Amino acid sequence: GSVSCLANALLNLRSSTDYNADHGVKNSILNFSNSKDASRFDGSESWSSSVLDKNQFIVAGSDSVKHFVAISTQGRGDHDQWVTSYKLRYTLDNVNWVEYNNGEIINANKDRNSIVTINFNPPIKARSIAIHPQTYNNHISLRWELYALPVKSYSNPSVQVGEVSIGDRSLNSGTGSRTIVRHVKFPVEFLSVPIVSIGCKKVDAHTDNGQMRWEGKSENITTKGFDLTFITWGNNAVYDLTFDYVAVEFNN
Amino acid sequence: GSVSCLANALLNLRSSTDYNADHGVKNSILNFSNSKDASRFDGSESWSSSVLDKNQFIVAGSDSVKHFVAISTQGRGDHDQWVTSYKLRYTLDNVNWVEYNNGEIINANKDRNSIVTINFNPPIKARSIAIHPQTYNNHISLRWELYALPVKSYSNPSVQVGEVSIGDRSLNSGTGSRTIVRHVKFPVEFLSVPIVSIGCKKVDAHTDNGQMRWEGKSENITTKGFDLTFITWGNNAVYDLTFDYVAVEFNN
Amino acid sequence: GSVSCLANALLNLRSSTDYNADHGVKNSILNFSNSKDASRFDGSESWSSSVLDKNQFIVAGSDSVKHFVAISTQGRGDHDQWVTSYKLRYTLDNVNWVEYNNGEIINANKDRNSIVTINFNPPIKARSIAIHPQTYNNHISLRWELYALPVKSYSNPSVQVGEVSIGDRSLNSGTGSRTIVRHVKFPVEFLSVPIVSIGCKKVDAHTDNGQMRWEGKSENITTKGFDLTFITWGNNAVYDLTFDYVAVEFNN
Ligand SMILES: CC(=O)N[C@@H]1[C@@H](O)[C@@H](O)[C@@H](CO)O[C@@H]1O
Ligand SMILES: CC(=O)N[C@@H]1[C@@H](O)[C@@H](O)[C@@H](CO)O[C@@H]1O
Ligand SMILES: CC(=O)N[C@@H]1[C@@H](O)[C@@H](O)[C@@H](CO)O[C@@H]1O
Ligand SMILES: [Ca+2]
Ligand SMILES: [Ca+2]
Ligand SMILES: [Ca+2]
Ligand SMILES: [Cl-]
Ligand SMILES: [Cl-]
Repeated sequence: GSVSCLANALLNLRSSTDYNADHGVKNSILNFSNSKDASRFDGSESWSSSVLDKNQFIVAGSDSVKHFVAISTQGRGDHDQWVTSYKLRYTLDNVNWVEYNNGEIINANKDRNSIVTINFNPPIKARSIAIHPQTYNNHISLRWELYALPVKSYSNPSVQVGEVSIGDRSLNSGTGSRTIVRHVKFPVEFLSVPIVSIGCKKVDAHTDNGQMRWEGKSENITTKGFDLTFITWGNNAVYDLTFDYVAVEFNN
Repeated sequence: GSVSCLANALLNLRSSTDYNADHGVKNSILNFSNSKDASRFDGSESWSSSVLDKNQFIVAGSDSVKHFVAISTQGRGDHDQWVTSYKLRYTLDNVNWVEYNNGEIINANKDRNSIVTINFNPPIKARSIAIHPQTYNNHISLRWELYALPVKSYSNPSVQVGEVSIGDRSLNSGTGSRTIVRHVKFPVEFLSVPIVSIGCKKVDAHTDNGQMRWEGKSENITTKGFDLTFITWGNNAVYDLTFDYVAVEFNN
Repeated sequence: GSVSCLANALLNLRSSTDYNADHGVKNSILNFSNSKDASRFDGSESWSSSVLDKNQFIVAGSDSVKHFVAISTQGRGDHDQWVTSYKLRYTLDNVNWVEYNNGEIINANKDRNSIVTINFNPPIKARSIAIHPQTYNNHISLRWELYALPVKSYSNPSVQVGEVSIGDRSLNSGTGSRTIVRHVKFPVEFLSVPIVSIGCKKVDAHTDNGQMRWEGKSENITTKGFDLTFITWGNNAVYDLTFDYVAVEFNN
C-alpha cells in the first residue's frame, strides 16, 4: 500500500544535464530494461549526466502535496556505472528548499542492479524533491523510484452551497408532528451523489407551554438536488426557519 | 466539450521501451507530423517500442481524478508500422490496477493515418491509464489521444473558517427591528471574493410573549472579510448569539 | 516569492516539432547549460523546432489552476539562434483557448544569453499556456521560465462530515451550568489535526422564565475524532440538540 510514483507516471522529471537524449530521465525508472541487442543502441538503462561533478541532480515534481515514505536507487543496467552516495533536497511551497536530515550524505549503490532503499520516518511532505549525486563509480548514472502514501478518500472534494427557508406559514399552526418539504436544486448537477450538511441561521417560532421544538434535515439527495424537510411537533407554531446548506461530493 | 489531454500537456507519459529517444512518447500525439525532409531524420511520427512482444505499453498519468470518455489511436505517419489491436488497464488509487472490460482486446489500426476511436460508456474514472499493444504491423508504433470531461466549476475549492458572536448586550433590549454588525477578517486574504456559509451554535435569548426571533446573515463579503449582521425584531431581548462560518473560494 | 515552474518540475511540456530529441523541450529551461566539450554533442542549450514557420510552439500544462505573473525567454546557449518575437495563448478549461492581450506580438530576444522578461498585470489564470514564436534569428530556438504565485495555505483542503445529538435526557433537568460530552469518531483518521465547524439543526428545549439557553462546541480535536460538548445554564431543561459538523484538514 505505497504508490510507485514514476511507474504510475505521477511526477514530471528534470535533470541538470544528460549525456544525451538517449541517456535522459525517461530511462531512469527502477528496473528499467530495454533490448539486449548489442548491435543497435536503444538508450542507456539509466539517466546519465553529461557533466561529472557534485552539482548534478534530477528534480521530480507535481502540484499535489505528497507524503514520500521511501526512495530506492539502482545503478545502470547495461554498463558499469552507478552512484555511490547522494544528498536529498525538497520543497513544500516551490520557493523554499530544505536539505533532508541536515544534508545527510546517503550511502547508495555498489553495482549495476542491487536496489538500495531508504525509508523516511516521518514521511517527507513535499511538492518537489531532488536527488543530488555526490560520488560515483565511472559515471553519474542511476535508476530510481519514489514511494508515496496513496491519496485519502476524503481529499479534493467538490462543494456547492445555498440557503433554504419555509418562506410561508405552512408550519405556523396545528397539533402533533407536522412537516413540509422544500426541494432544492443545486446550481450545477454533480457527477455523483453528494452529502448535504445543514445549519440554522433563522428562527421565528412560538414555544408550546415554554417548550421549543424545531428540526431540519436533508433527504432524498441526488446529483441534481435534495429535499430540506422542516419539522415541528407538539403544538409549536413555527412562523419561519432558514438553513445554509453545504453539499460535498467526494472521490470525483 | 471534451478535453484533449495530450494536446493540453495534462498527462505525464511513460513507455516500457523506446526504439530510441527519436521514437519516444514525446512523438506520440494524434496527428503528430514533422519535417518531410528525407535527408535529415527528426524523429518518428509515433512512439515506437524497442522490444517487440506483447508486454509493451505507454502509461499516462497525473494526480487528478479524470473521467476518460474516449481514446483515439493512429499508426505511424512516416513509415508502414501500426498497432492492430490492444488492451487497456487503469487505476484510480495508483495501487490497484484494473483491466478494461475484462481484458477486452480492442480492434485498432490498419494503416498509417486513419483514426480509430473507442468511446467509454460509463467514463473510465482513473488517475493513470495504460495502452497495451497486443498485435502490430511491422512494429509497435502508434499515435494517440485521450479525451476527458472538463473540470467542473465547483471542484478544488479553497476554504477558511472561524466563529463570530455578538459578545455584548447590543441586542438585549428595545423594540422593533434591531441589528448589529460584527466585521470579520479572514486569517488570510483570498484571491477572489468567496461565499460565506453560516450556522448557529449558541442561543442566549428571551422570548417575546412566547415568540422566539433571531437571524444571522453574512453580507459585504470581500477578499479580506465580511460582515455578520445579527438581527432581532418584535420585542425580543437577545443576550448573545454565536455562529461558525465557512468561507469558500471557487475556480482559483 | 514567485514560483519558477520549470525549475520545480511543475508543468508537462509539449512542442509542435523538435529538430531531434537532442533539441527537445527537456533542454529548454532558462539558463540551461551542459558540457562545453566541442568533440561530443550532448544536446542543444535550447528547445529547437524542426519546421521553420510561424506555426511552432511549446505548450506547458498541468491540472492545477495557475496564476502566471511573468515569463522570461532567452536564445540558445551554444549557437547563434534565438526567437525575436512571439505570441502567447492560454486556456483555463482546456477546451477554449484565449489569445493573450488580443494577440499581442511580444518583442523578445536579440542574442544567445540576455534574458527578456514580460510581467502579467493582472496574472494570467490558466491550466495550460503556449509560447508561439513569430520571428527568429537563424532558427526557432529558445530557453524560458514561467513564474506563478505560490499555492495558498488554504487550498485543496480535505473534508469529513457527520452529525451528533445528545440522544438522551442528560441535560433535561437541574440547575446552573450543566454540560455533557459526545465523543465523535471520524469515519477515516486524518494525517494531521483538522478544524471542526458545527451548526445546529434541531432544538427540543424548555425556556427558563422565557430565557432560552443552549450552546455547542467542538473540543479535544485529534486526527481520529473530537468531542461535541453540549451546554446549558440557568435553569433550562434541554430535551435534545443536534449538530451537523464539518471537519476540515489543511495543507496535506
Ligand atoms: C412525541 C412528543 O411530542 N415528544 C415531546 C418531546 O420531544 C419533548 O419536547 C417533551 C418536552 O416535555 O414533550 C414531549 O414528550
Ligand atoms: C414585522 C413583525 O414583527 N413580524 C412578526 C413575525 O415575524 C412573527 O414573529 C409573528 C409571530 O406572531 O409576529 C409578527 O407578525
Ligand atoms: C451566569 C448566567 O446564568 N448568566 C445568564 C445570562 O447568560 C443570560 O441568560 C441572562 C438573561 O437574563 O441571565 C443570566 O444572567
Ligand atoms: Ca539496450
Ligand atoms: Ca520527418
Ligand atoms: Ca554541449
Ligand atoms: Cl417561552
Ligand atoms: Cl432557538
